[PDB]
Amino acid sequence: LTTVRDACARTLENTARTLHLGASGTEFVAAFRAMTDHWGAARPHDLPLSDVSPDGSPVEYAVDLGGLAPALQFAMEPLTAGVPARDPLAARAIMPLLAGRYGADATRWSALADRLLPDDAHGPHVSMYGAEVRAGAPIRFKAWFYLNVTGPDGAFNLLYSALERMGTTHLWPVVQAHVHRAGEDVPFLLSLDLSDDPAARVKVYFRHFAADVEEVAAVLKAYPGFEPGEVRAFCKVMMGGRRRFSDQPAVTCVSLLDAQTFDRTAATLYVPLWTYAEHDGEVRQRVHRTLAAWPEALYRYDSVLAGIAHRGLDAGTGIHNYISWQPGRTRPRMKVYLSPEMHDVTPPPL
Repeated sequence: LTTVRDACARTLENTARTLHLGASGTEFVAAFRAMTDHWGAARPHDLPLSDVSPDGSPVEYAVDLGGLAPALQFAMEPLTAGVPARDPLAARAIMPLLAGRYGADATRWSALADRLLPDDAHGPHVSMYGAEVRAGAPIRFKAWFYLNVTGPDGAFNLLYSALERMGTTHLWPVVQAHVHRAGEDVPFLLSLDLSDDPAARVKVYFRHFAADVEEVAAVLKAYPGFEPGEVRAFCKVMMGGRRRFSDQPAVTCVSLLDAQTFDRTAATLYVPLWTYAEHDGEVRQRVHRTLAAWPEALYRYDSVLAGIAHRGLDAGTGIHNYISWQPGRTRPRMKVYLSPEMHDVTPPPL
């Protein structure tokens, strides 16, 4: 009888406690509640299926795999029981809430929302929001917009128009340079850090459809730190030795300003995990291989996973959604993105 908003808040709270986030964790859970209060008393079966997780869960949890002071993050979808996910009302309410209660910056959001959050979106989803926190640091909020709201062939037009509205068309060459597999490398999400602070970024997510690992390693080789050998190795290990993204595509995220400057790293590679393995136990084995040099990162990973999984890992896939890879100062930064399997049900035998 537990509601979605309470179930997710409890999972987030337990994960925060596992990561020893302290007071920062408590305030983070309160921000999650602020953002998901509007889900009402809905149970899982009352909400529309969400785009946040491939299994339709309306929340996804992500944790840093390495480093002291791990970050914890969530993404969610504004949703209302009985209302299609593409309806923009819930998403339009999140920004004034974050601006008013947390001092989030709405100026870039407001410049984009009229066109990217329209009343009659073409695609099935129109908005996600998220937050992240580390112990002792302020919570950072973000929004994702869909580049398909005017149909499939409008993503580049919509993206260029968004940069124009934000006064950053000087960033467009970053997008063009990331354009290798024309037609196959496609921007499909735009994210905004909802801060004014100097670190806030606009990011573009690209899909690499029908690519093998070497080709993906070429798109990324242009970004500092993306050593093709290390990138290929990460993909091959996390895909169980597969050399090509057969069905589910590779995804990259490009921080436009950081790709144009020098001091910050500007791209992130996302490897999908639920279709290239027999079950989440095999995915876990690949993470342990990948993190073998850091037994503490693995203990942390296992602790977070155990608090989010509620069935045996070997039963199938659906808990691990993605693992991401970014170059770091001394070591790569990896994150794991996990689903609560909100909608799964197991009836008794007939």
